[PDB]
Amino acid sequence: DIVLTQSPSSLSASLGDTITITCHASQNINVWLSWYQQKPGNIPKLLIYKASNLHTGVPSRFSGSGSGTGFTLTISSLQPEDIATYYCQQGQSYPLTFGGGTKLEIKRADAAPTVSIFPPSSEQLTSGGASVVCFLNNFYPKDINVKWKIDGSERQNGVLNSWTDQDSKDSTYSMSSTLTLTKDEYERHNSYTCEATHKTSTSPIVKSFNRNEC
Amino acid sequence: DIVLTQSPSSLSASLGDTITITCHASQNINVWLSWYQQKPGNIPKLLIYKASNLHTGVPSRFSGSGSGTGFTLTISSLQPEDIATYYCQQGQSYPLTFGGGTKLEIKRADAAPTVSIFPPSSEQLTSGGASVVCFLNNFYPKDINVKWKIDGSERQNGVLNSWTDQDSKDSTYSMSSTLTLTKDEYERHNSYTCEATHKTSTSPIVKSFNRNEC
Amino acid sequence: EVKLQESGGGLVQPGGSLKLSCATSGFTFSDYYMYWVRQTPEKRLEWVAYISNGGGSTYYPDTVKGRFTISRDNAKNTLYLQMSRLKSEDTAMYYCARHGGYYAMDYWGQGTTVTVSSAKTTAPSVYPLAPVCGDTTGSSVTLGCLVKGYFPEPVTLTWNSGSLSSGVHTFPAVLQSDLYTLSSSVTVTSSTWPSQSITCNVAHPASSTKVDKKIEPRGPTIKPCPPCKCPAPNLLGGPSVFIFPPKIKDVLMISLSPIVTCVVVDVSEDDPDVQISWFVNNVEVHTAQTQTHREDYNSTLRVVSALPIQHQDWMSGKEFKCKVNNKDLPAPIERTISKPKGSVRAPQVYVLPPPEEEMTKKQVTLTCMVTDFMPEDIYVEWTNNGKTELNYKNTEPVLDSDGSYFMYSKLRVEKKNWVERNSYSCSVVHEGLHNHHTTKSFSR
Amino acid sequence: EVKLQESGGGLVQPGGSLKLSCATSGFTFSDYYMYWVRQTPEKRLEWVAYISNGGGSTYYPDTVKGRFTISRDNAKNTLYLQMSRLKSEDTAMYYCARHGGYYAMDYWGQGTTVTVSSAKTTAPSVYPLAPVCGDTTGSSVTLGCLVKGYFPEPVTLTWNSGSLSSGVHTFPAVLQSDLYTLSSSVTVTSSTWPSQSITCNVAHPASSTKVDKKIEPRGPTIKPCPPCKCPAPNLLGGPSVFIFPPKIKDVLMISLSPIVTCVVVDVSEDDPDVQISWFVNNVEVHTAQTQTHREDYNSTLRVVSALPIQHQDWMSGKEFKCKVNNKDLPAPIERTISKPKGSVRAPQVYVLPPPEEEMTKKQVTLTCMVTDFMPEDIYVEWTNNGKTELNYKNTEPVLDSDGSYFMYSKLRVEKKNWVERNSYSCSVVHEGLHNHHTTKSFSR
Ligand SMILES: *[C@@H]1O[C@H](CO[C@H]2O[C@@H](C)[C@@H](O)[C@@H](O)[C@@H]2O)[C@@H](O[C@H]2O[C@H](CO)[C@@H](O[C@@H]3O[C@H](CO[C@H]4O[C@H](CO)[C@@H](O)[C@H](O)[C@@H]4O[C@@H]4O[C@H](CO)[C@@H](O[C@@H]5O[C@H](CO)[C@H](O)[C@H](O)[C@H]5O)[C@H](O)[C@H]4NC(C)=O)[C@@H](O)[C@H](O[C@H]4O[C@H](CO)[C@@H](O)[C@H](O)[C@@H]4O[C@@H]4O[C@H](CO)[C@@H](O)[C@H](O)[C@H]4NC(C)=O)[C@@H]3O)[C@H](O)[C@H]2NC(C)=O)[C@H](O)[C@H]1NC(C)=O
Ligand SMILES: *[C@@H]1O[C@H](CO[C@H]2O[C@@H](C)[C@@H](O)[C@@H](O)[C@@H]2O)[C@@H](O[C@H]2O[C@H](CO)[C@@H](O[C@@H]3O[C@H](CO[C@H]4O[C@H](CO)[C@@H](O)[C@H](O)[C@@H]4O[C@@H]4O[C@H](CO)[C@@H](O[C@@H]5O[C@H](CO)[C@H](O)[C@H](O)[C@H]5O)[C@H](O)[C@H]4NC(C)=O)[C@@H](O)[C@H](O[C@H]4O[C@H](CO)[C@@H](O)[C@H](O)[C@@H]4O[C@@H]4O[C@H](CO)[C@@H](O)[C@H](O)[C@H]4NC(C)=O)[C@@H]3O)[C@H](O)[C@H]2NC(C)=O)[C@H](O)[C@H]1NC(C)=O
Repeated sequence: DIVLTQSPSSLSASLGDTITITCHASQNINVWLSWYQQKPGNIPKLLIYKASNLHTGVPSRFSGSGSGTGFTLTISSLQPEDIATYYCQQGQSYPLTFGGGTKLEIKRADAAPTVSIFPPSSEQLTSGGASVVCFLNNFYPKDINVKWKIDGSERQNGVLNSWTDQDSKDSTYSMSSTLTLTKDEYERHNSYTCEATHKTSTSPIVKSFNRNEC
Repeated sequence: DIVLTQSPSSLSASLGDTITITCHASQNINVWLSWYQQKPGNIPKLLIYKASNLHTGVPSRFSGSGSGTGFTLTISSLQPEDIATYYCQQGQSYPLTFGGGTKLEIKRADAAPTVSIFPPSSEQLTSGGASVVCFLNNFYPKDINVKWKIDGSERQNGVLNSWTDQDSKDSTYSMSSTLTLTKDEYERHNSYTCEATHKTSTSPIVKSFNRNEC
Repeated sequence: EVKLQESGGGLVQPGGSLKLSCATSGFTFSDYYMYWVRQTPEKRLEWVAYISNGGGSTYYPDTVKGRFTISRDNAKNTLYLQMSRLKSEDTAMYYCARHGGYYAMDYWGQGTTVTVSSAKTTAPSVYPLAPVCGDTTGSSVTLGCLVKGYFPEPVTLTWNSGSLSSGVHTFPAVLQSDLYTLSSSVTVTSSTWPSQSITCNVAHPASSTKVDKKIEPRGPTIKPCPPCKCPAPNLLGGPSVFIFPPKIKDVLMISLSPIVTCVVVDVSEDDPDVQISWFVNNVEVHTAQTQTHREDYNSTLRVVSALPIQHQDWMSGKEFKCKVNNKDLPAPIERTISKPKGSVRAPQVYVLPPPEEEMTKKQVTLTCMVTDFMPEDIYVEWTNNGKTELNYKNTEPVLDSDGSYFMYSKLRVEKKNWVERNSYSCSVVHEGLHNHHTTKSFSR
Repeated sequence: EVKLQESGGGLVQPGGSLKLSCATSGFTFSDYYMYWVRQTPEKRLEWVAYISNGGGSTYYPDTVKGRFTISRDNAKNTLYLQMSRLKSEDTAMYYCARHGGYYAMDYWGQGTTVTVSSAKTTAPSVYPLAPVCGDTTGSSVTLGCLVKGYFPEPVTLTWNSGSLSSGVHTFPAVLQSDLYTLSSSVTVTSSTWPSQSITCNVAHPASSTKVDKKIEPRGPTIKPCPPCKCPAPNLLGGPSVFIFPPKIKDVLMISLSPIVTCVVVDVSEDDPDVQISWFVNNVEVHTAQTQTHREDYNSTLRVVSALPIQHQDWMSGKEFKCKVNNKDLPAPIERTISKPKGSVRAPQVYVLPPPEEEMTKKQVTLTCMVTDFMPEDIYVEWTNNGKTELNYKNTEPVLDSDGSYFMYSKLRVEKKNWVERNSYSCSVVHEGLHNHHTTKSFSR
C-alpha cells in the first residue's frame, strides 16, 4: 500500500489568514491527489483533484499544488465555512488510501469557562448510584484541566470527561466531567469539589457543594 | 390618744455613716419609748426600750437616747444588715401608738440592670391570654423607667411592674414589668420590646423578641 | 426558744366574724400580758388590744372597740382574738405580741393574713417562664415563673421545693381588678440548666393548691408531627378482661356442651353490674343465653360471662368477641378468641405394658404413648370396663423433632387386676381422629 | 439532482452479515465506476471497494477481500455491498461514492452506520440535573440532564420538545464498558425557569424509549409524621430482673461448674452501666468472679450477671441475692434464690421397649419411665455406647398422685439398630440417687 502522511494533525489560525496543509506519500503518485473537506457533521465534498484542479464551487481561495510525493493544499482568507477536516488521497494505485486528516480550528480571544456542579438526582440515588456532574461551558482555548476533590481536597481518578467541537457561533468549547460513585460511597463523605485550571485565570476556578443539605 | 411623728419618712445614706432618726410625741411620755426594726418581708424586732435600754441580741451600734418629748435612734456605722424600716412606739399611756416609720437605703455604686424578656408560655396561650414578662434585675439607683413597644416602636399602657426592697447582700433593686394581652391581640403583632432607661447607660438598654419562631 | 405561732387568717365578707389563735410555747404564759397588733398592707402598724395575765382587764383602741375582744386560755398557752363586725379597713396582718415588761413588745409571732373582701377565693395559675427560643446562651441563664389570678394574699413560691435560694427574686404580688399576680425570677448559673430539674413550687392556702411547674426548654418549632388524630381515651387501668377457649373435649364431642368464657376482673362496690356483649363474627348474638355470674374474693369482684357455643361454630374458626362496658371505662374493652388454622395429623396411640422388672411390687404401671399428632390440643383418659378410670396422670404435650407432638398417660394399678385381665383402655379424643375418638385397648 | 442515498444496515453482532444498498439518482448511473468508502468512529477514512462500469471487474482492499462483495444493478440504479463474516474492525460509517474523474470521489451518499458488537441493546436512564440546593441565584441558571447507560448510539436529546434550543449543549456520548453516557447542559436567561417549566426529552430507537424528565428544583431533605400507634399517656415499666438456679447437673457433678444467673431486661441504651451487686447469704461477694456483660436486642439491652458458686454452697441451703441499681430506679430491685428445702426420693427408673405393633416402620420408639421422685429437679438423657445420644425428647416432670414426680424420655431410632442390639441407655442424675447417678438399659 502507499500510505499518505497529512501534516499537521490540527491547526488554528485567525480569519483571513493563509494556511498550508500538506501530504506526503511513500511511493510516487505523480499527480493523482485529491483533497476533501468534511465540515463537522455534513459529508465530505470534493475540493481538488489532479493535485491542482479545483472542483466546481471551490472559491478561488483554495489552492492545491505539488507533484510526485509531496502535495499541499492552501487556503487564503479563511472564510468561516472552511472549518472542517481535510483529507488528501492518492489515486495512483490500488488500494485507494487517504491521509489521516487535518482538522481546522479558528483562533479567538480567550474566554472564561462558566462552571457548574450538579449533585446526583434523588431519582438516581433511589436507583443505587451517584453521579456528580460538572459543566465547564463556553471557553477557549481547549486546554483546560479539571480535577474532582471529595472531602477537604482529596483527588480522584474514576471520572468520565467529554468536550465538544469548537462551537460555530461562539467559537468556544464546552466540557462535561462526571464523577460516578455508589450511593453508599457517595454517602460516606460530605464535600465535593470540581476544580478547574485554565489560562484565563491564575487562581483555579472552583465550585463546591456540601451534601449536608441536599 | 398620744401621737408620734417620725422624721424623715425616708433615708438613704452611705454605708458607714451615722444616722440620727427622730420620733416625737404630742404629750410628755417620760422615757417610755421603744424602737423596733422591720427588715422587709420580716416581723419587727425589738431594738431598744424605755428610751435607751438595749434589748438582748441587739448590737452596740444602735443607740437610743433622748427623753421627755423627742427621742433619737442612732446607728453608728451603717451596714447591709441594717436595710430596714425603723419604727418608734411609745408606752406611757394606752393605746400604744407608733410612728410612721423610716425606710432605709444604702447609697452604693451604680449598677447596670440585667434585663430579660419572656414570651408567653404555651401553657398560658392554651388558656387564652398572653403575658410578656421582663425582668430588670440587680440595679441601683431605684430610679429606672421601662416601657413596652409592640411592632416597630409603639408604646403601650396595660403594664404591671413590681419593685423589690433594697436587697440585703448586693444592696441592689429588682423589677418585674409585665404586659398582659389576649392571645388574639398578642398574635396580631410580631415584635415585642422591653426598653429600659437608667443612669448607668446613656443609650436605653433594650431586649426584644419576635414571635415569628416561638 | 420562745415562739408565737398565729393561726386562723383568711378571707371574710364584710360584717363577718373571725377568730384568731396565737399558740404560744416557750415560757410561762400566765406571767405576761399579751397583745395583738396589726399592720396594714400599707405598712402602718396599729395596736389592737391588751389583756392582763388573768384576763380581767382589757383595753382596745376606738377603731375596734366592741367588735374585737381578746381572750386567753392560760390552761393551753394560747391567746385569741374574736372579731365580729369586720370592715375592709380591718384588713391587715395580725401579730400577737408578748409584753416585755417595760411597755414594749419584746417578742412577736409570725403573723397571720386577714383579708376582708366580698370577692370570692380564686385558685391561681402557674406558668413556667422558660427563656427565649432564641437560646441566649452565656452564663446568667435567668428563668422565672408567673403566678397569675389568685385571691387572696398570700402564696408561697419556692424553687426546688426550697433548696434553690440563691439568685432568686420574688416580686411583691400586685392586684388588678379582684385578682393578684406575682412573678419570681431565678437568675441561676450557666452550668447546664437542663441538667438539674428546676421546678417552680407554688402553694395557696385559701384554696389548698400546691402546684409544681417544671420549667422545660422552649424548643425549636416545626420538626416532628402532632398527635396522629388520636381520639378520646380508648384505655385505662381498672377492670381487666380475659377470654377462654372451650376445652378440646367439649367441642369435639357432640354430647358435651362447649362454652366460651369471658372473665372481667378488678372491680369494687362503687361500680356494680357491668355491660356484656357477645358477637359471633360481629353478628348480634344479643346475650345468647349468656349466663353471667358475679363472685366474691380478695377484696374485689369478678364477673364471669359464659356463652354456650355451637360445636361446628368454633370448629369453623369463627370469631367470638366479648365486649365489656361500664361507666369508669373511657372506651369499651373487647377481646376475641378463635380456633387457629393448623395442620392436622392423627395421633398414633399405643399402650405399653408395665416393664417385666416390676412384676413384684403390689402396683404396676400402665403407659399410654401418644405420638405424631397435630394440633397440640388433645384429651386422653384411661377407662376400665366403660367407667372413667381414676389414678392416671397425663404429661403435657411436647413438641417432637418433626413438628408433631407426643405425650404419655401413666396409669397405676394393683397387680392383681393386671394379671387377672381387666378392660383397661387408653381413650384419646383429637380432632384428627375417626369420630374424634379412638380408644386402643390391651391384651394380656 | 445527482444524489446518492445508501441505506440499510443497523446493528449486528460479530460473524454476522448485512446487505448495504446505495440508491443513485440524477445521472446515467450505467456509465460510472462506483466506490464504497467507510469512515470509522475515530474519523479515519478507508476505501472499502470499487466496481467496474458493468460489473465483472471489482476490487477490494486486502482487509475486506473475501468478506465483501460489491455489486450493482444498472436498472434500479443501485450500488450494493455484501458484507459477510463481520469483524469488529468493520464498525464504521458507510458511504457509496461516484468516480467523477481521475480516481476521485466527486459525489458521496449520506452514509449509514454499522456497528458490529456482541453486546445486548440496553435502554437508557435519564436524570434531571437541577442546580445545587444552595440556590446559586444570579442570571445564568444553567441546568442539565444525564443520560446514562444505553446501547447503541444514538439517542435524541431535546429540551422542551425542541421549543428551547438557545443556550443548549449536548456532549458526545462516551463508551463506558459496553454502555454509553451522554449529558446535555442548558443555560437560561431571565426570571423564567422556576415559573415556566423545562423538561429533558430523550429517545432511543433500538429500544423505543421516549422519556421526558421534568427538571424540578432541588428541595430540602425532610419528611413529616412517623408513628400513629397513639402516643397515649403510656410509658415503659423500666428494667426488670430475674434470677435462675444452676442446672441440677452442674451442682451434682463434681467436675462441672454451677453458677447463679441474674438477668436484667429493658435496659435503656442510654444508661447501659447498671450496678449489679451480688450477695451470698447476705454477705457481699464483691466480685467473687461475678462475670457480667451486656447483649443488644429487639431494640433494647439485656445485662447478664453470672456468679460462680461452690457446689456445696447451693446444697447447704445458702441464699443467693442479686441487687441491681441504676439512676432511673426509684429504689434498688433485689432478687433471691435458694435450694427449696423438702423431702427427697430416689426415682424408680425403667426402660420400656417399643410396642410390638410398631415393629414394622423404619423408626421405633424407646421409652424411659421415671417415677416416684422428689424434688422436681432432675436431668435425664439417653446414651449409646458412651456418647450422649441425639434425638430423644423429655417430658416436663408431672406431679403424681402421691406427691412424687414422674416423667418420660422418648428416643426414636432406626429399627436396624434395635434388633441388631445396641447400647442404648437411659441415664438419670438426681440428688436422691446413690452417687447421684443411675443407668438403666435393656438386658438383651
Ligand atoms: C385478687 O385475688 C385474685 C385471686 O386470688 C389469688 O391470689 C393468689 C396470690 C393466690 O393466693 C391464689 O390462691 C388466689 O386465688 C388474684 O388473681 C387474679 O389476677 C391475676 C392477674 O394478676 C389473674 O391472672 C391471669 O390468669 C389467667 C388465667 O385465669 C385462669 O387461671 C387462673 C390461674 O392461672 C385461675 O386463678 C383463674 O380462675 C382462671 O381459671 C379459669 O377459670 C374459668 C372459670 O370460668 C374456666 O373457664 C372455662 O371456660 C369454659 C366455661 O367456663 C370451659 O367450657 C371450661 O369448662 C371452663 O373451665 C377456665 O377453664 C379456668 N382455667 C384454668 C386453667 O383453671 C392467665 O391466662 C393470665 O395470663 C396471661 O396474661 C398475663 C398478663 O396478665 C401474661 O403474663 C401470661 O403470659 C398470659 O398471657 C397470655 O398468654 C396467652 C398464651 O399463653 C396469649 O394467647 C394471650 O394473648 C396472653 N395475654 C393475655 C392477656 O392472656 C393471668 O395469669 C388471675 O386469673 C386472677 N384470679 C382470680 C381468681 O381472679 C388477683 O391478682 C388479686 N388482686 C389483687 C389486687 O390483690
Ligand atoms: C425485647 O425483647 C425481649 C426478648 O425478645 C423476645 O421477646 C419475646 C416476647 C418473643 O417475642 C421473642 O420472639 C423475642 O425474642 C423481651 O423479653 C424480655 O422480657 C420478658 C418479660 O417482659 C422476659 O420474660 C421472663 O422470662 C422468664 C424466662 O426466662 C428464661 O427463659 C426464656 C425462655 O423461656 C429465655 O428467653 C430467657 O433468656 C431465660 O432463659 C434462661 O436463661 C438462664 C440464664 O440467664 C439459663 O441459665 C442457665 O443455667 C445454668 C446457670 O444458671 C447453666 O449452667 C447456664 O450457664 C445458664 O445460662 C436458663 O437455662 C435459661 N432457661 C431456659 C429454659 O433456657 C420467665 O420465667 C419470666 O416469668 C416471670 O414472670 C411471669 C409474669 O410476668 C410469671 O408468671 C413467672 O412465674 C415468672 O415470675 C417468677 O416466677 C417464679 C416461679 O416461676 C417466682 O418464684 C418468682 O418470684 C417470680 N418473679 C420473679 C421476679 O422471679 C418472664 O416471662 C423475657 O425472658 C425477656 N427476654 C429475654 C430474651 O430475656 C423484652 O421485654 C423486649 N422489650 C420490651 C420493652 O418489650
